[PDB]
Formats: sequence, C-alpha cells, structure tokens
Amino acid sequence: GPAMRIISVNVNGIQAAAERGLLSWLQAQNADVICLQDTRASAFDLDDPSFQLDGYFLYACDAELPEQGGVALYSRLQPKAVISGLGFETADRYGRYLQADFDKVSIATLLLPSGQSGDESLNQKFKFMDDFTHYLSKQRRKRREYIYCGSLYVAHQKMDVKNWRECQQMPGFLAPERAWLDEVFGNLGYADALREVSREGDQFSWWPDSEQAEMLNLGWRFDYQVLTPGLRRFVRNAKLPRQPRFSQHAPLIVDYDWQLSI
Ligand SMILES: [Cl-]
Repeated sequence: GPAMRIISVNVNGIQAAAERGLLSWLQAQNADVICLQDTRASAFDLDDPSFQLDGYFLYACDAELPEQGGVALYSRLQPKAVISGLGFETADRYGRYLQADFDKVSIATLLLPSGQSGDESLNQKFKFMDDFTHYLSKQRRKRREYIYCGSLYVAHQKMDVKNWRECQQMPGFLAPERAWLDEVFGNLGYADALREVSREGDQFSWWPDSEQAEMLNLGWRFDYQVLTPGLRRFVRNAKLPRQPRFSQHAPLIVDYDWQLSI
C-alpha cells in the first residue's frame, strides 16, 4: 500500500558535504523527495553535473550572496510546479525557501538563520520567525497539504536538547524561540512529524563542531518536517541517525503512508 519517504538534510555547504560522501549516501536511501538546506551554492555552482542524482529531478534556489543560504530539492517525480521564495526579504534574498507541488500536497525545503553570531544575526532570525508565522497563519486556510522540511535552529521542548538548563540562555532554546514553535504546533495546528510517532528523548539533529559535543551527545533537535494537520495520521516512521553525517546536522528521514503523485 501507499508509501513515501522524505529525507531532509542541512548540508552546511553542499560542496563540503558532497566531498564527505552525501550524494552516494543519498542515492542509496530510496527517497521519493530529498530536501537540502544551506547549500551555499549559486545557480551556476549547482549546474556542476556531480550534484545530480540518478533517477531524480533537481531544483534549487540561491542566495544573492550564495554562501549566506541556498536550498535544493530532488524529486523522483517531476513536480507540477516549483516555486521559490515566500514573499518576504529574510527568505527571498537568501534562497531559504523552495517548494514542489504534487497532487494534494506540496513539499518544501526551508532554512532559517541560526542566530548564533551576535545580536544582529538573532534580530534577523526573529524577523524571519515572525514573518513565517504570518505566512503560516494565512496558508493554513488553503486546502492543500504541506510538508515543510525545515532547518529551524530552534528546539521546542526540554527533550529536544541535552542539558536544557544551560541551553535556555543560548540561541536555539530561548524562551521566545520555544514560544514561536508552541504557536506553530499549538494554536496554528501544525504537526511535528517525528513527534507524531515518537515521544522518546535523545533524538537530536545538530551538534556544535567539537569532539566533546560529539562524545557526550550535546545535541539539539533543530530539523523538522512540519506538517499540515491533514497529514498528521499518515506518519509511519521518523529517524534522525547519528551517522553517517556530512555536516553539523543529522539527516531526518520520514516515511509516510501516502502515495505521492502529480
Ligand atoms: Cl519571535
């Protein structure tokens, strides 16, 4: 019966990640759609034939200054349409959004700023958040379903971070950041794909770049597949494997009881 697999990875530079084996690992995962974030590549850079995956169409969107963003989406089916951007600057100037439309459902790749390099960067992250809330408050009135493969740089609940008491003071688990996700998953009615099938802790998707973070698992769950409520009962499995990886982020692999078509 019906099945679809969607894999989402923040690659922290698609060339750096590819040099680490990302593409041959993806080729083998049996994904219907792959969503990448933070490619750091220009449209011309992504024209390099070694980024193509056999059996997949590849779409991308680049940041004005390519290193500041970029996202991409591979699909086995040729989507009905692909659109980029969200209609606000902290997305559109940074290639932080791209969407593929299928029958009844669109699947997107979404990237936020991390807000980790000072107050200016955190201002930019809060503004993106607020503008994205506004977009979702309108979009939830549409009839089609959406799967937002999102690299959010925000962990929602205590179980989504290791040592929540120290994290509370750092970008990623600030009170207004947790509040934003409470709004997304609460009043706005969206679903957290992994949380529809698992309430266990110790499932993280990002680690600072240090051997001590790696040995002690000082991880944060920053990567999600955020769902329209019509898809919430279709989730089958979700996994954030610690290995292999290609960046500071783990891949998020989610299977759904849904037969993708165009
Ligand atoms: Cl906010």
